[PDB]
Amino acid sequence: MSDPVELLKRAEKKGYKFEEAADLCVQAATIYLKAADYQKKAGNEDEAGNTYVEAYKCFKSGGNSVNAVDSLENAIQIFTHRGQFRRGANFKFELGEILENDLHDYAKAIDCYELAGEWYAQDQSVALSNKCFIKCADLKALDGQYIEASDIYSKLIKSSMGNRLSQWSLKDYFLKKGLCQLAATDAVAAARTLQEGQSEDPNFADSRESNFLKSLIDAVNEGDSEQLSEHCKEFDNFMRLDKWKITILNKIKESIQQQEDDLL
Amino acid sequence: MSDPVELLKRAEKKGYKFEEAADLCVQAATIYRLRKELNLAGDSFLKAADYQKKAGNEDEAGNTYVEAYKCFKSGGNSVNAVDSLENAIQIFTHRRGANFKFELGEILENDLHDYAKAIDCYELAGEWYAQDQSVALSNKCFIKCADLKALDGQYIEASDIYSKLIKSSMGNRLSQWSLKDYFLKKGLCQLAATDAVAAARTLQEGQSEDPNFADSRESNFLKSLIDAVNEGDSEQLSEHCKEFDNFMRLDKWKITILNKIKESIQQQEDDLL
Amino acid sequence: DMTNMDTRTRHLKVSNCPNNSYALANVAAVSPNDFPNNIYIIIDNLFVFTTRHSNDIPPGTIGFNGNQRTWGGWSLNQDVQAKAFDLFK
Repeated sequence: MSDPVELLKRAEKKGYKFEEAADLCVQAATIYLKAADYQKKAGNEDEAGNTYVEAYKCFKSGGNSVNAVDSLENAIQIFTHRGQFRRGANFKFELGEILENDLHDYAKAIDCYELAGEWYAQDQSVALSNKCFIKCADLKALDGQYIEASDIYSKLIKSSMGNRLSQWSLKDYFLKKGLCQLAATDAVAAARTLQEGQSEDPNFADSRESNFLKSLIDAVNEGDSEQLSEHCKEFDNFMRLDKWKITILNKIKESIQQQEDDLL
Repeated sequence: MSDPVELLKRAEKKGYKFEEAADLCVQAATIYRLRKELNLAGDSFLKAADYQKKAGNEDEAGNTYVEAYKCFKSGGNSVNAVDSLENAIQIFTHRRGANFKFELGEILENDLHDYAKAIDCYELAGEWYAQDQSVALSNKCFIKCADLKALDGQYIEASDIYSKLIKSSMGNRLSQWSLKDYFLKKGLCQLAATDAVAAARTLQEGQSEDPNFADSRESNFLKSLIDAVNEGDSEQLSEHCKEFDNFMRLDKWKITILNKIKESIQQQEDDLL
Repeated sequence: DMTNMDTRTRHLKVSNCPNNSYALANVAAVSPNDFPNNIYIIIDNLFVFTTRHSNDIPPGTIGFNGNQRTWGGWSLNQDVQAKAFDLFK
């Protein structure tokens, strides 16, 4: 097998010339970004994007999250510039996943998820956009942006309404939205959301999630933090809570404590 | 990025010449799509598709029309989306038509509320799907067509389509429940047409042919409705409807059918005088 | 002496009490530019409180404690109407 270092040196020396250098770089790399840069210099943007996807692929595999993020960014830019917003959205969702899990850059992950959902909506792919918006709303609520998360949940509710397939999602959506509105101390908005969900979706009206949301609204109205804790334990006993709900209700309880501090 | 307006002007000036004009229009339109100006992008795909038709590349014209439909629908322009789907359907049929006809019927039913055209589209899509031996897609199209037809006052035709659905779904383990509902719906349509005897015949056929339907709650509900219409007890029909709702929630289609049936009992009461 | 005082209505924001001592005194803490010292002021024509000069509360804002808000059902940053009060009349 040829020495990859010698191939890279030959590619650099030659860097039609760009195409040959890119081919040499691809050979050396296969033996093991430069090839994609050379392809861009050659005008073959699609090949550059594919090579960037390959760079992202191996960087993610090598544990190099930063270079993987960079490769995804160049690939996304190339694809978007060529009208392939589908590819851009897929790789933006992957980039947001990388940011959220590997680098913990939650703001950039939120931006990536929002953008991916918007482009998916522009492609009429309701379910992928719905997934991206779920991720975006989850991160936004965890990030202190309760109002925006509730708005995204409203968008999810509107998009999933009338679909027999997303029922369960709706059942949760309403709840989550209300929880966010309750994290923002807007109990009236939470009550409005509960009423809208009860009147619009018969499944949600009789769902345990609706009763739990009503109980939480009542507890915040009476300012009984212990009652809220009891309701949370009762809800956990039948349907396990997730870390998102834990955080929202913890901030809500701390808001009751802040109200108690404000009470003095 | 090139100015899409200049590209469109160049395409118009050139409009091999048609192919070049279509490529220029496609470029300008992708730029528009990149700017989220979906309606202008759809218009530019439409111009490119027209030029492709003039060039003899009908398949490319159909693909471009599909893109026009996509971006018009994303842009909220239902009429231009309908037009684009129509040209694409014509191109494909002359050479997909059923898929896009089903989408067109959906657009007509939800966005434009043109229920007759939606019924026609669904019927045609189901027929072509049947010609392709795709039983399930034809069955879905026929469900939509029968639902709209029954809601449109055409109870006999809806019942006929339900009979077709029953015949196509008989013997398939995957569609059992569908059959269970089909029979019911058919009977309901026959009862909306004041044809209580036909509803009884449908119930008997369903009971004898499909063991699952015989013991199903739908069969008992249909029998109860038939008995209520036979005795002319509208209140008994209402009680049966509430009992049926209590265990299996009714849908708006059934609501309308039974409302017309109750109003028909009231009309019979008017004829009683 | 309550004989002379500006009775003009003012719209004031409900804000957190400046500290625990002011809440204990149960006296509406106001700036010198807001109202004179040691006079009775009514709020919403229902809630009467004694004013005390406080330099920590800027003019145009009224401080309340939790019990007063519970009595009036008020949230933070809510706008309330304040006027001079004369119980004797």
